[PDB]
Formats: sequence, C-alpha cells, structure tokens
Amino acid sequence: MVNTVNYFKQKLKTEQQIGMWVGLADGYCAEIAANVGYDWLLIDGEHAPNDVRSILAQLQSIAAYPSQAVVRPVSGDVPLIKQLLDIGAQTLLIPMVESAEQAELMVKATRYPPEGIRGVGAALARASRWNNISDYLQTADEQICLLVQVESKKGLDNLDEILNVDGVDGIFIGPADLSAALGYRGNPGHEFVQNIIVQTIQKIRAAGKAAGILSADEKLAKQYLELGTEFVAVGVDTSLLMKSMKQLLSKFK
Amino acid sequence: MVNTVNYFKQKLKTEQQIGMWVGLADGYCAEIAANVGYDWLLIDGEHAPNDVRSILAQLQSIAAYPSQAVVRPVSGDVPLIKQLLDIGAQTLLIPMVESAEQAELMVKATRYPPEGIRGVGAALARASRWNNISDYLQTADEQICLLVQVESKKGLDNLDEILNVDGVDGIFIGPADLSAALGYRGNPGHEFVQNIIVQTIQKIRAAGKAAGILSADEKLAKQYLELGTEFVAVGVDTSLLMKSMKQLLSKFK
Amino acid sequence: MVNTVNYFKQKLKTEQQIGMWVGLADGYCAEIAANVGYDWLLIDGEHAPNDVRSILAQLQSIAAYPSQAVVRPVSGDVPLIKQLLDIGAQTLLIPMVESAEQAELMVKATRYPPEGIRGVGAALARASRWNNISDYLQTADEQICLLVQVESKKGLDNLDEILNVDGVDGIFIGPADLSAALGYRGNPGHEFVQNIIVQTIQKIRAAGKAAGILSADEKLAKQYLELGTEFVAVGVDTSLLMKSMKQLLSKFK
Amino acid sequence: MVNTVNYFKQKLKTEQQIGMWVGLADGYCAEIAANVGYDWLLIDGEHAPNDVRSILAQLQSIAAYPSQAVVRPVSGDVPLIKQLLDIGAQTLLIPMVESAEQAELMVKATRYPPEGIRGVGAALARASRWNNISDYLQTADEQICLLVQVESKKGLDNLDEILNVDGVDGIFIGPADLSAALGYRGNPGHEFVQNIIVQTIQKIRAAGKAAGILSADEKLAKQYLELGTEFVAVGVDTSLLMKSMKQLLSKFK
Amino acid sequence: MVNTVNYFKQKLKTEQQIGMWVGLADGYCAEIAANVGYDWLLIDGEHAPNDVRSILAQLQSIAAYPSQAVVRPVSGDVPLIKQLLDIGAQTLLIPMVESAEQAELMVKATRYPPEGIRGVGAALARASRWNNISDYLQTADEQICLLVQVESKKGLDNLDEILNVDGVDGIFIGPADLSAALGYRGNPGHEFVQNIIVQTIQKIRAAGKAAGILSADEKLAKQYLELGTEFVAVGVDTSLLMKSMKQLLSKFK
Amino acid sequence: MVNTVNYFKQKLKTEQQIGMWVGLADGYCAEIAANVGYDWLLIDGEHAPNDVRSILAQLQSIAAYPSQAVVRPVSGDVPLIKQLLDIGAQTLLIPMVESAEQAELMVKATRYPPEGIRGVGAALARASRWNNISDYLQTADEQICLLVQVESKKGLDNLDEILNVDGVDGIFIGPADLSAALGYRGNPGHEFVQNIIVQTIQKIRAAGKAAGILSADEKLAKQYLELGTEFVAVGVDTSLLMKSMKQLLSKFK
Ligand SMILES: [Ca+2]
Ligand SMILES: [Ca+2]
Ligand SMILES: [Mn+2]
Ligand SMILES: [Mn+2]
Ligand SMILES: [Mn+2]
Ligand SMILES: [Mn+2]
Ligand SMILES: [Mn+2]
Ligand SMILES: [Mn+2]
Repeated sequence: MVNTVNYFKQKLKTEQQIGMWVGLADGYCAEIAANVGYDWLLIDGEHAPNDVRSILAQLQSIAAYPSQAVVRPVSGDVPLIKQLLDIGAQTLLIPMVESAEQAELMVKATRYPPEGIRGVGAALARASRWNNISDYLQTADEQICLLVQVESKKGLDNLDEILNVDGVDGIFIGPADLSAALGYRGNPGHEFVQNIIVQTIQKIRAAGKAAGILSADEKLAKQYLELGTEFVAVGVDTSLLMKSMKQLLSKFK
Repeated sequence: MVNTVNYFKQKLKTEQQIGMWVGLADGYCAEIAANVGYDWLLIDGEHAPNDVRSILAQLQSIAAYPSQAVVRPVSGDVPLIKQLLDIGAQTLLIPMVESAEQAELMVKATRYPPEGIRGVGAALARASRWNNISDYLQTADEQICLLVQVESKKGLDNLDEILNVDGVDGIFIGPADLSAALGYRGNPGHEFVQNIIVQTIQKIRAAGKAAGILSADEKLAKQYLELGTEFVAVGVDTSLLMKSMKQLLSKFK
Repeated sequence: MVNTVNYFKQKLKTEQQIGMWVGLADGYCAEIAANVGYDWLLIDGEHAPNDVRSILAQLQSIAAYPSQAVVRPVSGDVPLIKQLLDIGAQTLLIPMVESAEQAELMVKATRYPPEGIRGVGAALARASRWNNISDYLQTADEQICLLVQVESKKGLDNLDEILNVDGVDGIFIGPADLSAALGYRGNPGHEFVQNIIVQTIQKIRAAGKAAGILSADEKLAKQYLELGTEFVAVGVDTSLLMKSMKQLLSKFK
Repeated sequence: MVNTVNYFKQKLKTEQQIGMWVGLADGYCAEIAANVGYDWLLIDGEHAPNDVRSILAQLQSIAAYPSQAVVRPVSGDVPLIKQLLDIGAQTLLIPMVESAEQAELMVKATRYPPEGIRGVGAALARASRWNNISDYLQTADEQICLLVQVESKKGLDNLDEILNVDGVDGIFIGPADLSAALGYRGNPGHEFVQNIIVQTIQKIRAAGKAAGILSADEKLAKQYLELGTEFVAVGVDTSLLMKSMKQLLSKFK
Repeated sequence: MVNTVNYFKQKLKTEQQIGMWVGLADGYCAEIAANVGYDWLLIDGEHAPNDVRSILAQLQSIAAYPSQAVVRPVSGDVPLIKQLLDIGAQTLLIPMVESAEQAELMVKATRYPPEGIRGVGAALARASRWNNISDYLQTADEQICLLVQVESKKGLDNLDEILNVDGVDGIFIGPADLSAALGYRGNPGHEFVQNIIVQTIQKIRAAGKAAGILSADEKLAKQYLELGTEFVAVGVDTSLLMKSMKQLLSKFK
Repeated sequence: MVNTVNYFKQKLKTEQQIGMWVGLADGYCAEIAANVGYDWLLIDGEHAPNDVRSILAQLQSIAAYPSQAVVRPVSGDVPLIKQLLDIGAQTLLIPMVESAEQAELMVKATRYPPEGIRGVGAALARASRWNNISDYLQTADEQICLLVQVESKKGLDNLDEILNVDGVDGIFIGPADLSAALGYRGNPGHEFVQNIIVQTIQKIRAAGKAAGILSADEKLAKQYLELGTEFVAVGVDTSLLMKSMKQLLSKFK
C-alpha cells in the first residue's frame, strides 16, 4: 500500500476548504457528517468528550469518505500528539499556541527522529497500516500537516515569530477563546475583535502560511472566505443538531 | 421513593403530544434531544443500532429532563419486553402488530403475574430503583403504557379486533411500512395511502384509543394534529443532523 | 490445555454451594464479587442489563478466582444458549421452564451433535480457548451443567415430568416469579407459598436432582440449607450495594 | 450518492472469491483483516461474541477497503436480519437452513414489501446513508445477497428443494456442524464426510447456485477451488492469531 | 434554560453535607448511589478507573437526582480541568495541592478569560447544554466550586498561604495520603496524625474556608462533624460492596 | 488474601523470560495471547490505542493465566503511573528515559510515601483487591518492578548514571526509537546500531541490572538471548495477525 495522501495539506496552497466541527464524540455521528461532502472534518479532542480510542473509531468511520480528517488534541502535549499520529491522524490542530518556541516543539512532535521527536512504533500503528504501508517510516513525515491556534493575547504578541516557524503549515484563529482573552467573552462579533481577526488573517497569508477560522455566523464566514482564508469551518454538529430540533419543535410548540 | 408517574400515558387523554425520534443510538445524543422540550422521545430499538445496554444509557440521560421516554423494541418479543421494562422504560411501542391475539399477548407481556406474564426481578431493576421504590410490585402496572403499530395489510385487516383489546392504550400508524405493504414503497404521500391513514386515525379515536403517527412532512403532521391525533412525532434526529449539515454546506458548496 | 473442570457440577452431589447474584452487569463489579469466596456467582442475563459481550467481560474477570460462574440467559432460546456456551459459560440457569418437552430441548441445546443441537464453532470459542484445548469437541459435554427454573403454576403442573428428564442436573425455584404466579406478588414469605416451596425442594431431591433457590432472607436461606438444598444463593449485589449505602447514610442523616 | 454495488454478489457468477473469517469481534481487528486483500470478510455473529453494535463498528472499519463484508447472524431470525440489513450489511450468511420453506422466509426477510417482509426505516439506516442515497428504497433489493448454510442431515434431506428457491444466491457447506451431525464430530476430513461435501458442491453448482465452504486445511481448500466452488473461506482470524503466537514461542520455548 | 445552581457550593456556608465516594467507575453503579440521598457524590478520576467519557456517563446518571456531583481529576492538570468543566462538573476536588501558587493556578483553571484560563467552547459543552443555557458564558463562573486537598507535608507547610487564596472554596484533608506522608502509612488513626488533622480543620474554618475529609470510621467521621467540618464523606462504594458481600457470606461460610 | 507475587520481578535474576507485545488493545485479544505460554505480555499504552480502562480490561483477562503482565504507559507521567499501579499493573516499562534524575523520579512514582510519591487509595484499587489484601499498604512496594527504556542519544549519554539508580530493576533497549535517533530510521539491523545495542546490553548486565529488548527478527532475538539478555520480547500481536493473514492469502492469491 502507498501512504494515504494528505489532500487537506496539498489544498492549503490550491483552494479554500470548507469544514465541519465534529463534537458528537461517536463513530456513528462522525460517519453521518462524513456523507455530507465537507472538505474537512475537525474531530475535537479539546471541547468534546473524546479520547484516543473514541477518536480512532471516528477516523475509521470517516476513512471510507473523501472528507479529510483533522484532529484537535486537548493541548500541545507531545505524548498525546504521538498517540494521535499513530492511530492515523495526518493533520493536527494544536490549541493555545503562544510562542515560536512552542510552535517549534509542535513541529518536532509531528516528525520522526532524528529531525523530530515523534516516537517510533510503526509495527503497532494504524498510521502505517501495521507496516502494510511498507515504506511508511520513509514517507510518513511528508503527509503530516501541523496547524496551530492563535487565540490569546500572548499568541498575538508572538504572531510574527510563530509565522516564521518552518513546519507550521497553517495558523487557525479561535474567536471564542480570543474574544474572551480580549475581555469580550461571548461577543466576538464586536468591531474591536473583528478588526484584530482581519489584520491577523492578512498577516498569516502575507507570511505564506494558510489562515483558518471557525464561525457559525454565515456572514462572517463568507467575509473570511472573501479575504482568502484557506480553511474555514462553518458550523458544529452539536449546534446544528440542537438548532434543527428546536426550530422543528417551534413549528408545533 | 414513589414510582415515576407516566405523564405520557395520562396526557393520551388530555392533550396532543409532540415527539422526536431518537435513532442516534447514544446517551450523549439522547441528552441533546432531551434539552429541546419535546413531549416524548422515541428511543428506536427497531431501526437504530440499539440494544438493552445502549437503551439504558439513553433512559439515564433523558431521565433528568421532562420529555417522556418511549422505547420501540425490534419486535413483539416477550423476553425483550421484560428486559426493556426492567431497565425502566414505562411506554413501549410494538411494531408490526397484526391481530387481537398478538395485541393481547403484548398487554400480558407488560403486566406482572398473575394477570400478566412480565418476569419479576424487582431487586435487580432500575425500574424499581433496586427496590428503593418500596411498593413497586404493587404500583408498577398502573404506570405502564402499551402502544402497538398498525403498518401492514394484515394489521388493517384486524384493526377493529385490535381496537377492542383492553390494555392497548394507543395505536400508532407507520407510514413507511404501510405505504410499502400497499405497493407504494417510498411514496406514503399518495392519496390512496393518505385516505387509508385518515380513515384509520378516525376509527382509532372512535374506539376511545389514542392514535399516533410519525411524519417528517410538516403539512401532513399538522393535518394529523387537526384530526385530533394524540401522539405525533414530527421528525428524526438522524434526518435533522444530515439535513442541517447539507443545508449549511450548500451555502458555501 | 485441559478443559476447565466444572466443579459446580461435581459439588451438586457432594456439598451445599453458597451463591451470590451478580446483576451489576460489569466486569469490574463481577471481579469485586469474585474476591469474596462464594461457591458460585450467577451472571444474570434475564433481570440485569447484560448481553453476550458484557457477560463475556464478567466471565473473563471471574475466571482468575475459584468462584464458579453460572449464567442465566433471558429465556430458553437455543441460539442464545449456543452463544453463551461458546464464550465459555459451563453452567446455565434457564428461567420459566414449564414442561418435560422444553427441558429436553434445553438438554439438547447444551450438547454437541449428533446427540444434541449445540452449534459447532470451536475455532472461534473462548470455551475451547480457540482450540488450545486440543480435545475440546470430545471433552466439552461432560463439563456442561444444565439448571432449569420452576417458577410458574405450569412448571409446578409438570414438576414430576421435568424431574424425569435425563440431563437436567438441577431444578431452581424462583420465589419472586412463583409467588406472583400464585397471586402473592411481593409476598413469597406467606405460608401458602413456603409450603409449596418446601414440598417442591423435597420432590426435587427425592428424584435424585439438585435443588436450588435464591432468598435474601437469612432465616429462609438457612431453612432451605437445613432441608439439604444443594445450591442456595443468599443475596444480590445490586441489593447489597443499595442497602449498605442506605444504612451508612442513616447513621448521619 | 448511488447505492453501494454488491461486488461479492456479482462475482458469484464471474470468479472464485477467497474469504477470511472475522471472529475477533472488534472494529480494530476487522480493519487489520481488511488491509490484507481477501475478496470477502465474514463478520461472524453466530460463533464470535458480536451484536448489532459491534458488527456495525466492523462494517464501518472495513468499508474503506475493497474486501466485501458478509455477516452471519446467530440464526435465521427475521427481526435480527432486518437490523443487520439497516446497519448496511449487503450479504448475509444464514446458518442451519433445513427446508425450502425456511429458505423462502429468508428470501422475504431480505426484500422490501410488498414482495418481501424487510421492515422499512430508511431515514434511520446506515444502509441508505440516512437517505443520502436518495433512491435507496427503489435500488436496495438489487444489491442484497442471500447465502444459506446446509450443515445438518435435515438440510441435506431438503437440498434439492432449497436449490429450487429463487432468491437463494448461494449455499454454503459448514463442515464442523455437518461432520458433527453425521457422527464424525471434530473429524470432517473422513472420506464419508468429504464424499458428501463433494457431491453437495456438485449439486449446488448443477442447479445454477454459487457453492461455498470454509476450511483451514489448505489441501481441502484447494480441492474445493479445483471443483469450481465460488466462495471459499480459507482461515479464521482467531485461529491464525493463536497459531502464529504459538509457532513463534516454540522457536524459543 | 437557567444554569444549574451549584447547591453544594451554597451549602458550604449553611450546613454540613454528607458524601459518598463513587469509585465503581460506571453510569449504572453511580445511579444506584444517586438514589440513596447523599448530599454529595465524589466521582473519583484519581483512584478509580475513570476517564472523561466514563465520568460524563456518571454525571448523566446522577443528574436526575438531588445529590450534588463533585469530580476529582487525577491531578491538578489545567487541560483535564477544562475537559471536566465542559462535560458539566461544577465542583472539582484537586488532589495533592502544595502551594498558594498551585492553588491560584487551579482558581484560574476554573474561570473563563479574561480573569481565568478556562478554555472557551460553549457550543460543544454539556455544561452550557450546547448553548441551550443562553447566557452560560456570563453565568458559568458563579456556579463553579473549587476544593483543593492538603495531604502532604509540603501542603501542611503551605496551609496558611493556601487558606489566603481567594477562589479556594474548601480545603479537603486526605487521611490516607497524609498518614503515609507522615510515616504512618495505613494508620491514620494514630494520635500524631489525628492531632494534625484536628488542628488543620480548625485553621481551615478560622480562615473562613469550608473544611472537608473522608473517613469510613464512623467514630472519626462523627468527631469531624462535631468540629463543624462542612463536607464529610463517610464511605466508599467499592468498600461497602466488598464488605456487605463478605459479611453476608460469613453467615453461611 | 496475599499480594500477588511478581514472578517476572524474581525471574529477572534466575532465568531469561520470553515476551509477546500486546497492541491489539482489547480484553478478548489479550486473553488469546495469555493462552500461548509467554513468560510476559507487554500491554502497550504508548503505541497501541489503550487507556487506563482498556488496560484494566486486559489485566483482568490475562490474570487467569500464568503469563506476567507488564504495562508501558505513554510517557514517564507520575499521575498516569499512579493510575496504572492502582488497577493492578505490578511491572511498568517507562519509555524514553534520558537521565538518572528522571529514573529516580520513576522509582519514587512506584513506591508509597514516605519513601516515594505513589498516591494512596487502597480502598478503591484492584491492586489491593479493594483491601481484600489486608496488608497491601505494607507488602505492595516489594512486588513492584520498574523497567526504563534507553532508546535515544541522551539516554545513551546518561547510561552509566541510570545504571547506578537503586530501584531501576531493568533497562530495556528500544531498537526502533534508537535506530531513528542514530539516523538509521527503519534500519536497526545496521552494524553501527547493533554494535551500540550489544555494548549497551553488556554494560546493563555488568552493573547488575536486567537487560531487555524487543526484536521480531529471530536471529537477532536469539543473539540477544545468547548474550544473557534477561527479558526478550520476540514478536508483536498486530504484526503476527497481519503476517499470518497475508501469508495464507498468498497461497490462493
Ligand atoms: Ca451490546
Ligand atoms: Ca476511554
Ligand atoms: Mn479555542
Ligand atoms: Mn414501521
Ligand atoms: Mn424468576
Ligand atoms: Mn456451522
Ligand atoms: Mn489522597
Ligand atoms: Mn520505543
């Protein structure tokens, strides 16, 4: 077998990819989302009740479908990053990255030694299909994609330094964390926050990195797409399930 | 502790109850549905990948919320009915009921001996809260509700006979199975099917039983409510999740 | 490897075995029970929320301990009996047995062809340790033990006929089901019920079969042991957990 | 989306398909088997500790790979057959089929009304991808494959009658059950059994049906392939895992 | 919907709350505990085999009952604290707190930016009921309760400094860890240990903080309640299950 | 009950123990491996999709068999080590140990206070059988075995210093991580790597510590056994399952 090509990673340079957040934390729900036709699905190990085993079940569900899987670990934890890569996650989204030093550690965490620090266990890994991908250890690094989140004042304070890290493929802006950090918790739509988001997207792209964001606000999402944002998540499964059931009930009260 | 009052069962005589089908087969998804405010939630053990243990998880999730749980077993199987009653399901929906003889057996399956054949194991049952409901074996039968589905030609051929069974609280019409049985598979909206459905609702209510139905078609659901249908399910969680995610993606393609 | 000797089955003829009911339906809780020193543990697939997979987890937990595992299926279902034997349950307790014809079917359901109807799949079975027990298909039948429950009027009406079935190792009396069948639901302690239980134990033993029963009433349990009852379960894990936690709280209200 | 084409079903008429039995009862183990390149994988719900939910996880794992999934239910149970079809199993292997009447019931169990009795719930079914296969109810039946097992004296007594059932796509011979039925339990390699197997294969093919078998004996498997047997399973995951670990240990004792 | 009021947190100032430790690590066992009537239940993620997903199942079980849930994470890990708050735990018990610096970090870990560092993901959180609690991000912090454990010499060496941390609602003494730290492992009952515990309770309360402790010794527990200790756990589910089953067997040996 | 004797730990001084890696991450697969007769089984929490709960299931499966369980946590994380010891793992294998300071911290992480920092919760621990091992807190430390991995340049740079740590029972060489660290990723068989491995084994044994290694290469494994290596793992369950299934298919293509 050849290593699974990371099309998400290639398309960061060629198109704008539309994403759906997957926080229902279940292989069955992940498969439902996989049928819709999103460019990428974000399996959330930070804000949904997921662990390595439940994320593996969702990777296995999604794998039959063209949607690219991206996984968010709970934090930039080197050993957890090792575990998620070995179950076969090819694109990681690291929350709350706040320095070039931390971003560089995340780059190494995703790459085999001697250049990186990713632990080696290809005989045991779905990532290598248990060495049925016979050249995995040679071809793995080329298909790994690292995305880091800037979503704090310290992240913004180190933005130019993070953008100079070779191996950071994309910077994703987190409006919920960033608006709370700025003292506008629950209110990212305020002009003070949105002007910082727009300037941040412009700086990310000017440095030759892919920019990303999540917004369930259709008008904001379309504005970010108009600015050239490369990876835009446009909703969340938990939110769509709740809202669709509420809207239906309201027709009957 | 007092036995949990079956408000669904009482309200069969006092109001029209709006329902949501729960086929996502998971305690987490069942809780999301429980927050919306439906009168009843149908945990589907016939057409969703559920078993006694996954249904128990969903009963435990929903139990903190006012929505009444109804469970559909895969068939009118007496020992499975015993298992579902003991994990604490107070309202059952039996598919494909086709005779007064079968409806009477379902009545007995839901009631303790000597009047019925429900197996006795109150020390072990969530239903009795492990005997923390001190008088459960005396008070249980009063709070159990039996619903049967008419959804075949043979069911329609035995409708008057099923409607004379004491202990059948409600008859639910299944438009998907019934339209297929009538040779209009995938097309319940046809006049030939709808005339049979409307006449069937009228007969159910004339015999003093509650009538029920599921339709994801808003106009049909409102027509059934106008006709006095007592328990109307108006959508399905799997369908709403898929439709909401597809409608969103179509705004961005 | 040698087939696991069924010591429960041997001891039916040599001693009185003390049992604990296991309805917590989990491998971890079963292991806690397995540490205490009961002669037998009853994994309840009738009145606790168990299935083949949860029962397997409990067999694996208990297997490291001398306590003998007995499994109760939800009903006398031939294919389910096949599944339980293959995961390695060596003693079955069949509820609600009501005729010599049904008891004979249960005997055949536990024995390989050509003398019985137990389905053959030794390559896949924990029971054979995946054929690591090299002569399993020759040695299996000798270590299987069948227990049937008499706990209805129809069972009592067929008691002498059930007691003449070769291959029925034991008859277990279910006081909860029997007292409900007799119109004393929740009140097995009534003299009318107890006189029937005592006469039944005497007839079981007169016919050279092992007698069994469950009672959480210490005085009744000791009376049954004084009458020579071979397998007596003396409590239930769910009941002991609830009572122990309630008695403790009552010291502090 | 178009309905998933059942290539296993087509290839019954065009080639000989090599199979692997999947009894490790786990989505992770099923995915390992899916990487090897077998024409078909048999997810065993009869002799491995599987249920609807664990079979669904294995279907989801395998679905990313070319291997065709075949599922064996514990028995020819109409409601269980309904459940397995709705989770998306397109080929079923029914054990212990013993009459043309039973085979005909299995045909109906796999087909929608009005011609069959498969329950209709396409909104809830992975089989329809929750109606994302928009014409599922029209196109489903064409991709369902029914295989029945002949593996008892009564099955052999009704072989010609079973072979005249329209809708039976294949007859699979079970050597373990059949050798035990014939009084050669554990010894299917005896000439008396093998002559009956060879005559049975010849009769199945003469009637224009696909013949199948499992044998872990390479010489027997190759003989069955030389006789034109259309679907031949050549090993079992549990057996290969045990044997590979034992052979390795024996090099070191 | 209104944010769930943290009654445990209010009652720290108005009454003495009786607790039960929940280490059976399962939603079903947690529900049994929830029926008894304890003021609080401690879901142990430090000393019972729990993770975010098993803790979530137990929160869902308990939620239908008045008992207040308190969760103990394995350590004072900021990202794990984030995960536990989002699944909706409103009271945390942090083990092995040893400095005012660590206690201050734990305060911030429980509070939203800009005043704290709790990660923001209300669209995905059971805690906000997936934003069905419309003002969650404004009302969340007020209902969060932080308890820290003093149970080492270094904790005792920093007690006065920990007691001056605003946002520490309570200090819980761990007698097992503390007696081991003091060189009396397995012997907390020694006067040397007890005099330190009593002095510590008095200092906690003198500083206007709630004091807590676990003791399964009824006499010690009642002494702690007479000293005014606000939150006293009086037993452990695993210990009560084992002891209850052993005491019963001893009546029969 | 007496504490389970750690025979693995004793045999480090009296024989050479043959091991199998268990990465199938499931209680059912762990039991299959347990039947073969390996001296030790390595439940891999670093390179297989395991967590505390899935490792517990595997410890419970294996516990009925003489094979000694060794657990590898994802990293030298003190609170995770606490969790693994309490579910009853008596031998740990810590990856990527790089200093005497880190090895000393791992020694303390495995021993109760006051000498170590292992958290005390014996009422809740499978390790104490919930205190059914009456003197566990006095007898525990004697049966715990600590193994550390040297598998980086920094580990080799600190080898003499790690070998002088009292409480390190064994040093295990990781050829996959070490060959990658040395710039021969996927090529441990190179003379440059093998000379370092052989010299490292000689130094480990000269310092009076047990030496260990994993090699799926039969010749290398036998060379390591000839050199006196005390604990040699000779294969991996995932690799054997894949290889056995591929070798079989190649006989039929
Ligand atoms: Ca199940
Ligand atoms: Ca987990
Ligand atoms: Mn964020
Ligand atoms: Mn229907
Ligand atoms: Mn009974
Ligand atoms: Mn067979
Ligand atoms: Mn403690
Ligand atoms: Mn390594």
